[PDB]
Amino acid sequence: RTLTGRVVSDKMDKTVTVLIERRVKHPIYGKYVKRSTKLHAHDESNQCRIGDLVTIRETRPLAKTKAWTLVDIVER
Amino acid sequence: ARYIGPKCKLSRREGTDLFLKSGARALDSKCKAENVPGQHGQRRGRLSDYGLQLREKQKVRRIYGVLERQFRGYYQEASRRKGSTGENLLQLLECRLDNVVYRMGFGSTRSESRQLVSHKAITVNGQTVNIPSYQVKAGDVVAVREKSKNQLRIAQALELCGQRGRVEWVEVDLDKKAGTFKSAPARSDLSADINENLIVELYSK
Amino acid sequence: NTPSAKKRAKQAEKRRSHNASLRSMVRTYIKNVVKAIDAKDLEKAQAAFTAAVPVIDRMADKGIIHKNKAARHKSRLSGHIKALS
Amino acid sequence: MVTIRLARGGSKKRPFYHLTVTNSRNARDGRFVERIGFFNPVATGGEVRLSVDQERATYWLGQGAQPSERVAQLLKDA
RNA sequence: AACUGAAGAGUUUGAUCAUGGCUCAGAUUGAACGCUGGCGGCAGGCCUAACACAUGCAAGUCGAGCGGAUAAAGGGAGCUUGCUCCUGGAUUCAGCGGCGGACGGGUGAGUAAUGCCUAGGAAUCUGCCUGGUAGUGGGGGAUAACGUCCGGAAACGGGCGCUAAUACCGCAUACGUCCUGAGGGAGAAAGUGGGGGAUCUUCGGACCUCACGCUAUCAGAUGAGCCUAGGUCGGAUUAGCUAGUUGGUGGGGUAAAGGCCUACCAAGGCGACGAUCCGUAACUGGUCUGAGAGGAUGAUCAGUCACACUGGAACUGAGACACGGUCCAGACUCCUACGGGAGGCAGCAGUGGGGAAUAUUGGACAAUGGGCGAAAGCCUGAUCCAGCCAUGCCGCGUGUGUGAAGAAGGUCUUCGGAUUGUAAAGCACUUUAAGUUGGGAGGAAGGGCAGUAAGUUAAUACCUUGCUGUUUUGACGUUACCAACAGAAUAAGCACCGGCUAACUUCGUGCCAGCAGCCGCGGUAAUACGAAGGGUGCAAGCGUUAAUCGGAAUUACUGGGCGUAAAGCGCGCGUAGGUGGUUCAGCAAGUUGGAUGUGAAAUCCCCGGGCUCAACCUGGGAACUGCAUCCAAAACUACUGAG
Repeated sequence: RTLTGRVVSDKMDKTVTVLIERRVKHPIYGKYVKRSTKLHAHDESNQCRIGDLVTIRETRPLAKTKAWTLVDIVER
Repeated sequence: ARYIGPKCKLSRREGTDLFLKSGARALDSKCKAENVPGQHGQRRGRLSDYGLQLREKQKVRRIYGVLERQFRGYYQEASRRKGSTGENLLQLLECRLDNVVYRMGFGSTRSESRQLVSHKAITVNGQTVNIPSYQVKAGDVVAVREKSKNQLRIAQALELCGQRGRVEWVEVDLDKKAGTFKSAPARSDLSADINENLIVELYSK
Repeated sequence: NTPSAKKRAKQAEKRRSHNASLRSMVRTYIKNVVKAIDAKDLEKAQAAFTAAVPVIDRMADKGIIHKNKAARHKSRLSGHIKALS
Repeated sequence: MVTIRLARGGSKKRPFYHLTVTNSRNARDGRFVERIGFFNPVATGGEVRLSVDQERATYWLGQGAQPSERVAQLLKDA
C-alpha cells in the first residue's frame, strides 16, 4: 500500500497536504469522472515545497486528522 | 371445487364431441348439439380475437376438469422446464392420476375415474393413493384394490374400452386389473383439435 | 423485586468503602514524590521514591488499579529523577 | 466458552438439527462460527441420520470446544 | 452439476396523419370493508398513542465455602405406656460468602454520520474453555447471624456484647513476569472431599493418593475497543463556516494511538467535487414489480446500532455508565398515625384509551438450550406445544351412471313454437372428508441400582472409562396412521352482460329517480337506470376502496427530442472542466487474461432426497455482478522522451 500525490500547502508546522487524483467510473452512465482526494501527510523535517511530487504511506495516528506520513520526495 | 351440473351444455357451446358423456349410446341425441346454448341459440357471428384464445383455453380446461388456480400452476412448471412449453403443458396433464385411470379404462367418464381415486380404491406402487392430482412416473404399476374388484362400475366399463383402443403407452390386464404406465406420451396420440399455440399466448397478455 | 438484588446492593458499599481506602493510599504515596520534584530536591524525592514502589505494586495484584497502570507511573517517575543529575 | 451444540430447523413435529459451533452466549437460531453436519431423527428411506464431518471436528475439539450432551454421543457413534 | 422473454386499446376532428396528456387490461399487500361460508395441512396476527396501567408470572442456585438452630431413625436407660432424660444423628434454611443477573426476550424515540456496509492495519484487552510451565509457606485483627437495649404509624433505623470462613491484611519465598542503564530493585496463594499400606498420633490429625479449587505466566481460539480510505435522502428561493477552532511543544490521563486534557506557541483548517443550515428517516443481507437495465421499498426470519417513565451521574466488576441495581432532580399515581413513604408491562397474558383495523389473565420442562452444582437436581412467560381469526398460499369434498311422455312449472313468441333440459323425476350403484367404534408407531437420549473388565496407585481401596444386567421417563395425546359400522344422507355462492371486454332479450321508468374506470346514457318503444328469464367469468370464496412497480421510448445509460407542435441564451471574449492531427521509443496508470484472500447463513436459481400429492422441509452445486494483493500480455487511451 503506497500512494502518490502533489503538494499544495506548506503553511502548517511539520505538516504537508497532498492532492490524490482518482478516476472512478460513474455507476450508471459508464463514464470515468475525475474526483479528488485531499489528505494531511505528516511531514517530518519541514522541507517540502508547494508543487512537489511525493509519496505517502499509512501509519498509526500522530495527531488527529493526520495519519499518513512521508516516504520520500520523488521529483521537484 | 368440482363442476356439478349439466354436461352436454359444455359440449354444446364449444361445438365438438369433447367426450364428456359416459356411454357409447349417441352424440347429439341425448344432447342436441346443433346450437349455442341459452335463449338466443340462433344468432351468431364474429367471435372476437381475444374470444378465440379464451375459447381454446376453456376447451382444454374442461376436458380434464382443472380450475384456473391449478391450471396456472401447471403453466409455471411448463415454463420452468427446458423447451417447448406447449408440449410440456400437455404432458403434465397426461401424467395426472385421474387421466391414467381413464386411459387404462377403469371408468366410463373421466369424472368416474375421479371418484374411484377419491374412495381409496386405487393403488400406485402397492400403496393407497386417493388424490386426483398425483403425477405418476414411467413404470408405476397402477392396480386396483382387492376390496373393490367386484364392482360392476369397473366390469361394465371394460366393454366401453372396445370403442377406444389402446393408447400404446399403457397396458392393461383384464384379470387382475393392474395396468402399467409404460412411458410418457408423444405429440402424436393427442388430437389436433387442441392447440398448443393459443393457451401459451393467452398467458402473456 | 428479588431477595438477591438486595444482597448485591448491600455487598456494593462494603467494597466501595473498602476499595477507596486502598485506592487513595496509592495516590498519597505518589503526590509525595511529585511535590518533592518541584522543590528541586534530589535526596528528599529519592527517599519518597523508595518507599512508594512497594505500595503501588502491592496494590496492583490485589486488583484495584490495573497492572498496566502501575507499569506507567514507575516509568515516568524514573524519568524525572534522572533529570536531576 | 465455545461449544458444539444443536440448532433446530423444520416444521412442527418434524425436527432437523444442525451441528454448529457457536460462542456459548448466543441464541439458538442466531450467529455461529461455522456448521459441520446435521442430525435427522425422523429419517426414513433414502435419508441419512448422522452426517458429521471428521475433519473440522478434529480441528475444533483440539482447541477447547466443549460439546453438549447429545453431541457427546453423536461424535462417539461414527 | 451450467443455463432463454419483450403484445395493446379508448378519447381532440366534417374526416385524415402527427405531437401530447388522461384512462383501462397485469402481478402484488402485516390490509380494511360489503355479501356469502364444509374441511385439513403450513404459515402469519398493534402499520395508530415511545399514551397511561388493576391483578398473575418472567433469574436464581450451591450444606463435597463457614457459622448457627431444627434435631429423625436408631443406641437406649428409667418409669408404667407413655413420658422422662441420654445418645448419636438424617434432614432442613433466615445469615455470611462463591457464581450468575452485562446472556436470553422487547421496541424504533433519537441520530444525515464514519452510525451502518466493503476493503484494509496497530497502538491494546479478554472470566469461563485448551495446551504448557512454576507453585499451593506460615500469622494476625475485625464482622453479620445470634444476644440485648433504644427509637419508628410503618417502610425500618441506632447502640453495646459474642463467634467463623475458600471473607479480609501484613510477613516469607518467585520467572519463565514488571521497571531499570548495564548494575540493581519489586510482587502471590485457599482449602474442602473420597480413600488408605506403613508411621507419628486424641488413623482429633499429620501421612500417601485421587478428584476439585486456587496463584504467577506464555501460546491458542472466542469476544471486545480503536484508526484510515471509499460509498450512504431531499432542499442553492440554505454560501461562507470555525477559536481547543487547525497544527507544534511540555506535562497529565486511559487496557490502547489521539487536543483526550491542560499550559504556553504559531494563524491556521474546511468549502461550489455543495461546507454550513433546514426538512425527514434506524441501516444491511434481502423482499415486490421488470424481458433486461432499472424502479420503489427494509412486516415475519438473520446480522449490526440505539433506548428501558424525563434529565443527569458514578460505583461494583472480566466486560455496565446497567430493562426486574444505587444516588440525585422532575413529572405522575398510591399509602400515612401528616412525621414520612412507595412505584415504572418498549418481558408473557390482560384492562382502559386511540383507531378503518389486529388474538387466551392457557399447557408443560418431555425435547433442544441456558445458569448454578458437575452429585443427582433445581429455576426458565426465550423455547416446544395447544386456543382464537377464510389473514394468506397449497390440497380435498359438496355424489357417479342410466333416463325424452322433450313432464309439469317458468320466460319469450310471427302463435306455429322455442327455451330452461337428461336437466329433473324415475332406476341402478358408491361412502373419501365430517360422525361413530376398535386398534395404534415415532419424537427416548438418558438417569437409578447391581455386576464386570481395563488405568490411577504403594494400595485395581476409592474414582474415572468400556461393557453387561435390571429398573424407571411424553406436555403433545382420544398422536399421526389402520380397520369396521350409518346412509346420497352432512355440505354453493359472488360480480358482470353498450364499446375497450368473454357473455341478452322482454317488463317498469319517462331530462324524473338514478348509473359511471373513461367515452357518456335517461325528454314515452332504454340490449347502459330498476326488475325477470337467460348467459359468461371465477370459486370456499367473490367484489369495491387504499397503496407501489408495469403498460409509460411519459426523465429515454441500454431507449427520445429542439425550421413551424413545448423546446437554440440578443451577440461576443474567456477561467475551471470536457475532447486531441502525425511518426518512433519507453513506461504499464486504465484495458484484457489468470491465480489467491474475501463477498455470513438463509432467500432466489439448478440437480436430487423426505410428508399418500402439493405447499412445506432438506442434501450437493452455481451465483453473489464486488473489493484487494500478485503474474503476464501491449493494440488503443493516459504519462514520458524525441521528431
